[PDB]
Amino acid sequence: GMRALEQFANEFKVRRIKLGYTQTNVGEALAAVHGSEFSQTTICRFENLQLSFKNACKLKAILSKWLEEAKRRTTISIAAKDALERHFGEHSKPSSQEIMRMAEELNLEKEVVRVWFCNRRQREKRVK
Amino acid sequence: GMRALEQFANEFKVRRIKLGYTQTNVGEALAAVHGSEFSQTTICRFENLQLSFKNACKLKAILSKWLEEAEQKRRTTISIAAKDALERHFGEHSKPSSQEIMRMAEELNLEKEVVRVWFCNRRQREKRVK
DNA sequence: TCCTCATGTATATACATGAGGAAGG
DNA sequence: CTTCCTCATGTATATACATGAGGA
Repeated sequence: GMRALEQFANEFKVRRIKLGYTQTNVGEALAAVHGSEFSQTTICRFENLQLSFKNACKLKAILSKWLEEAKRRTTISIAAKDALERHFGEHSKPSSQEIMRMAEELNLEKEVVRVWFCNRRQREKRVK
Repeated sequence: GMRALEQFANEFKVRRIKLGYTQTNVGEALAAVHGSEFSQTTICRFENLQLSFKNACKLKAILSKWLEEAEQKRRTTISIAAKDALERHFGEHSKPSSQEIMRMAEELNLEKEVVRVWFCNRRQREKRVK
């Protein structure tokens, strides 16, 4: 069923990260239950649920076996991101206090917002 | 000038493929003669010129010399226009006959196999939960 | 001949990091 | 001493092209 699949893919990611694992580490560690390793891509597809229902469920089993047996990237939402980009056009170099205010309203950490802004600037300076 | 910059990145990608290297291999071969190994990401940024103008000139000096001493899968890049036609056709008829596929290939100058797989993958994504 | 399917390898994208400079006044 | 930049290039994760095995 979809609801237990969605709920699981959500929590698997939560657990995977808290536990220090990289999509590649996990795909490579599955040989302890599966007899073979899965690729980085595969684990991404499962977490993002970019597979067939049949496929995703099969994996949900393998991966669950592994789990009980067993910077950290911050994903910025498609609401925060295109709303940071809306703050950039206004001013592309907010000062110390404003980046803190933005982190506050977006409940993110001062440092991911800071680095996003620095990165957005590098983008402007690129050739193509 | 930049005109020469733009044309080289382009001809670097074509000569890479026709020789047998992948972006990953360029970074490795570029270690045997240059010392340090560049990631795949860097090689990709270069070809796509997703670098600062200065950076792009530095890399070009390195890559320029290597490519000519390099005279001793095979992914296909599908253009933005090719992709535009492809999905227009998809929406008209999702599963083309072998004649049709062969025609779109001749029309876009791609191998019949590339059009074939492009259709299959496109159908396969719509069978996904998300 | 060609599709479906699971899952891979080649690329492109989003988030990081380290060294080295600016200036508080 | 601190605190936020620029800049070349990094790693972790997302995407696009390809494979091979069986339907049948």
